[PDB]
Amino acid sequence: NDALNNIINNARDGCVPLNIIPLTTAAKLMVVIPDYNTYKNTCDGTTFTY
Amino acid sequence: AVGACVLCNSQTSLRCGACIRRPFLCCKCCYDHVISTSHKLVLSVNPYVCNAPGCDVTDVTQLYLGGMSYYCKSHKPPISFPLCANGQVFGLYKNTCVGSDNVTDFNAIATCDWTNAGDYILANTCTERLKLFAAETLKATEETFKLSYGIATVREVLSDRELHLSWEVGKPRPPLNRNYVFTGYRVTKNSKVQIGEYTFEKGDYGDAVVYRGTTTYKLNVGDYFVLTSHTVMPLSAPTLVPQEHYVRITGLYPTLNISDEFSSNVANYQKVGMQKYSTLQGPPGTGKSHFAIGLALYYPSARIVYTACSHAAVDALCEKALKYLPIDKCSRIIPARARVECFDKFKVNSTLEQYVFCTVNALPETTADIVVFDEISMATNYDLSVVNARLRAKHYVYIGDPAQLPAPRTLLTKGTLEPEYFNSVCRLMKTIGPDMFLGTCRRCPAEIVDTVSALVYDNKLKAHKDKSAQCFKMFYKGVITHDVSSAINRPQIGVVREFLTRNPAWRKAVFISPYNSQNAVASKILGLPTQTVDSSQGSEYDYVIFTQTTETAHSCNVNRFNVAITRAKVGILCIMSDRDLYDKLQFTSL
Amino acid sequence: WDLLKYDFTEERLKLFDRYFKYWDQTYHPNCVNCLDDRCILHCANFNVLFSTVFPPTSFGPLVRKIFVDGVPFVVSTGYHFRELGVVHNQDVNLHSSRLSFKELLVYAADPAMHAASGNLLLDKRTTCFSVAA
Amino acid sequence: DAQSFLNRVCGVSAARLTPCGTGTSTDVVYRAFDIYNDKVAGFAKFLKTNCCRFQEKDEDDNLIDSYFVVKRHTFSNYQHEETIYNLLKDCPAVAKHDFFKFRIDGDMVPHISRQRLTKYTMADLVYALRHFDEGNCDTLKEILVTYNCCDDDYFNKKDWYDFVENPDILRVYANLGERVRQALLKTVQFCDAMRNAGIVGVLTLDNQDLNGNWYDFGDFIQTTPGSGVPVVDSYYSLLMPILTLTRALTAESHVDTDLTKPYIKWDLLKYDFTEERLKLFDRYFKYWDQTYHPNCVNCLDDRCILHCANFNVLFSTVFPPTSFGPLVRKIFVDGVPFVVSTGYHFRELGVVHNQDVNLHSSRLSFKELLVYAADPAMHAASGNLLLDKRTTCFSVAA
Ligand SMILES: Nc1ncnc2c1ncn2[C@@H]1O[C@H](COP(=O)(O)OP(=O)(O)O)[C@@H](O)[C@H]1O
Ligand SMILES: Nc1ncnc2c1ncn2[C@@H]1O[C@H](COP(=O)(O)OP(=O)(O)O)[C@@H](O)[C@H]1O
Ligand SMILES: [Mg+2]
Ligand SMILES: [Mg+2]
Ligand SMILES: [Zn+2]
Ligand SMILES: [Zn+2]
Ligand SMILES: [Zn+2]
Ligand SMILES: [Zn+2]
Ligand SMILES: [Zn+2]
Repeated sequence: NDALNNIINNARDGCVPLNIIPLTTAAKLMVVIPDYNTYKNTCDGTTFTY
Repeated sequence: AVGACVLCNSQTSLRCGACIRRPFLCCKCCYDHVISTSHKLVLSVNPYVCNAPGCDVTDVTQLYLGGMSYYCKSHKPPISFPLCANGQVFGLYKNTCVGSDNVTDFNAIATCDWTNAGDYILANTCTERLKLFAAETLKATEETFKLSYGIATVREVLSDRELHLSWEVGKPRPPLNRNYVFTGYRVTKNSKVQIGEYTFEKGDYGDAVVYRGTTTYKLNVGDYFVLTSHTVMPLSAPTLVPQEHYVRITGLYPTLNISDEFSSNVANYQKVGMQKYSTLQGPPGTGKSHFAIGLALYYPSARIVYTACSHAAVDALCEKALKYLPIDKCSRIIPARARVECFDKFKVNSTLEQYVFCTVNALPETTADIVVFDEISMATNYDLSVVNARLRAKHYVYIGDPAQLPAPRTLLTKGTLEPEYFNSVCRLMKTIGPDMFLGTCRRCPAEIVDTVSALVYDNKLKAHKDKSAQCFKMFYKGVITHDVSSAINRPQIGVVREFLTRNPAWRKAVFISPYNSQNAVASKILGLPTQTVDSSQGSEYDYVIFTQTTETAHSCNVNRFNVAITRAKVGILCIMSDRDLYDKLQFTSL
Repeated sequence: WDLLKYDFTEERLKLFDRYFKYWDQTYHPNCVNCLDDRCILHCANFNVLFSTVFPPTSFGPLVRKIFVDGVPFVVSTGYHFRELGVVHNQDVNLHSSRLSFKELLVYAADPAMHAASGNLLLDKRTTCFSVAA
Repeated sequence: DAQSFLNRVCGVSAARLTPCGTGTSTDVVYRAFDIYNDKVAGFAKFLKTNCCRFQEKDEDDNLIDSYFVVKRHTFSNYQHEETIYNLLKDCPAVAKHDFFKFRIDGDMVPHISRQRLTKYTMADLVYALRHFDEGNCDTLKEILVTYNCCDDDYFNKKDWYDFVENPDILRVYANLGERVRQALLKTVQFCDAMRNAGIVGVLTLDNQDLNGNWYDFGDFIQTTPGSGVPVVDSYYSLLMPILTLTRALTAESHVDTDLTKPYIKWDLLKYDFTEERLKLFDRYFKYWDQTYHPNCVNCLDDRCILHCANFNVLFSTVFPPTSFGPLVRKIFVDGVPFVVSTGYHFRELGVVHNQDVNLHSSRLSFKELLVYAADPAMHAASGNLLLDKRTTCFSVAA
């Protein structure tokens, strides 16, 4: 509720696109990685930035 | 939907549309109900109404099932049949409907409007599965009598101690006893929200209120009071579980070296822990909550849930828990609306506590080991069903007093109820007596106390004193005026005021009368504080003055003198015009 | 681009007046204002190209925190089509009391509840946009 | 004791306190309440006697502008205020309260301790700049000094307050713009928190300190969460003249609204700022529940023109001054290209468009000659560009 309230209060009409609700409020992320090169390119190490 | 018949528990899908709650009836019982009385409306999963494009036929006995719909003689298809036939009414489960003969008192419980006293005389003798439906329909008809009533509104902010009221003109302004709650409303931009739930009390001059409060929100101009509209809402659990006995203390294990200030209560707690449910009759001034604290601390390790029907009692037990109980392992339960000036100093609103303080008004559906019910004569059978459904405990205790205030039952006007017909638990405390009592009076001198214990009790009360001897009974002629809906007796007060110069003692004198108009005009000609009989049951005084206006049924009931004159500790100047109240309490003659 | 921005009517009008300036037919960025079914196709045809310059996260349903029975929902009160532009619901009930079967059906069918509740997903198996898991 | 009380006012928050009172006694100050109840009303300068004040001193024993107000009142008010503070605790625009009961004589008095407030409030500044008196103004000099708007030697000047003998007082007052704008933003955050928490109350100017924190919940009715509304009719309205005296919105002409960043590099041809006006209104005056039309042509009546014009006269101080003036448009007459004004962009009435523009005219009657000769579009378009340094007023052409 906290980050959701923050991003809704930041909005003008109170309407935000649905595609950015998890982009800015979801606390857990899952990456599905088909092969090793994409693993080396998106989440190498123990921390990554998305 | 589908369920069980109210008086034979057979599977059915019929609702009698003319009732108040419209309960379940099987085909036999619904049939018998729709031949006898004027009830001619029945509801299945689809209503039994004539499904013509335009028509008004609701009586099933001249309604005919044709094809897919129901029709009357005027427009039915040539195909039969009448729904009401073969000693039955059409509906589900034609193979399993068992007939009965309880249709007579069922009709008496259904078609009545609960005005006369015989309805409550008859609503308690029945098989008690029918008593739940009687309680539900009584609460519902009380609700619909309440819904046809007018609202209040506060004038301004007048004072902290007292307020004044403004009312829309046309429909009657009520009696103000504390039992009639009024719900406030902030009518602000543009929303209507609940804030406070006040009662009021009869004023001093003209329009005035000595009130009792709910919330510290100061009430502005835009606040108008609705009485209340909380719905009656269906009940399932019985009012009382059967009395079963256990060989030992089951589910409860004692403590070691508890205390000694209540040392005459340990075997009482053991007998409490033996059987299923127990009752203690508490005369005024015994420490019923102190007994509750002692029994809770005897088993300091299991669920003890305190429930009081009324909030004066929960405030009393809250300050009692502060006085004796350990603090952190306690929880008061606040409702969603914070219905009164809630005492919030504990672990308030914890469903996972041990010592839980709550009201039946907002019980949660939790578990219990032993439950403590308070102020029984307040509790109606509907509230008993509610507390049994929401709260389940291995052992029960019910403390209260028949001689005190009963449940209000505002619909009853003619015929005073006898104490067993207050509710079921009061019937248990009279018929087989109470399972316990605390026989000790700590306010009344010897003569008054053994006269009250001689009138109704089994001489259970004594005096921890000797007689004070300013308890007087007077022969007042009492010229009446009653130029008001109530009764007024001023010259009798003039005689009493012609006394009181030979008595320098009681100049703080507390005026107590069972008649309201005399109560209001009491502090007018003479400057002595005045309080009605509704100010009793929780307050004690030392000097009480009584002026009786009339000798009637309202002034003949003995419980009510019992709650009025027990307040006086050391002196009462009881002035009456009744020749029968006389040898009951042998005072001085003068 | 701003993440919370969903109304690109001004950008669509600027693009139309920069490129198709002398195309003399009327162009409504939001197709809700169109004259008839031959004006919906025309403005949708212009929008399907004008929506290829805007971020793909700005489309999808437009959610809005409503409150029922004192408890906060988050439900979709509209859509931002790539072709039909921005469309707003005419019946939004910000403070509802009782939810009937129609209301349960609507509030359970829409993805606002599930996508808001769900965890964020980044699926590298496909090039399609992934919302939540 | 007078020392145990101060050590309790400390609490977990590690600070040092210097008592403005005397022996755990209430300090009497003379503040500028906005009060409305059934017996007194108005925006007047009152005298409050229910708050012991302690001033926090940082490193070097220097007394700074951060106080500890430990207001004491009845038990049930303590109860309700704890509940409302617990509902409103998570908002950053709420002063950090501290609830405790303390022994005074033999009896427990409940004290509510507000932590790290400024000496004065919003209402004090508003009353000082709205009820000005050149002979008795000590709550304005102190505010101007304690926030580094001046140097305390500015008040030794011949005329430090006059707007015509000292235009530099405008620059002095403008230093409070970023202190008022943050207060407005914190008011919006607090209103959002009240709305989400379902609390109905009235926001007064005397309940917000000069930092922006709100600290009074005496009359805050709580309701079903998410359905509460803040009443800001009396907050934004009294503060309204201060928003242009101190130029509180001059930080909106900078990119990212940062006073260190350069100016927004506005487009020259842009004249319709309706979206920017709406964004500013929804960012600052969000819960002002009256309708706001950026263009006054849509207004309901003559009482809606004044309201929207009042909002516009401030919202037009963040837009470039070259974007106002008449809106010209190249029309063609008799096959020859005119350039005439087909509208205006008022600073107050917004954008107004002419309903009768004739792009392809044939004959010009005397009315048309009169109109096309009266307007400055012809002359300013034909004239040479002017840069007049004699005046600070905008110069168009010569
Ligand atoms: N353990 C005890 N020992 C002596 N007296 C008691 C004890 N418990 C209760 N009492 C007496 O009972 C009275 C309690 O009255 P009150 O507090 O109004 O509760 P209640 O109305 O239930 O009696 C007191 O006057 C007190 O003297
Ligand atoms: N006579 C009084 N004395 C002290 N406090 C009061 C009085 N009347 C009301 N209050 C309480 O004080 C609050 C207003 O206090 P105020 O003087 O504004 O100081 P603060 O801004 O710190 O609350 C009200 O919300 C009310 O609860
Ligand atoms: Mg008791
Ligand atoms: Mg205040
Ligand atoms: Zn019936
Ligand atoms: Zn039956
Ligand atoms: Zn018919
Ligand atoms: Zn179109
Ligand atoms: Zn307007």
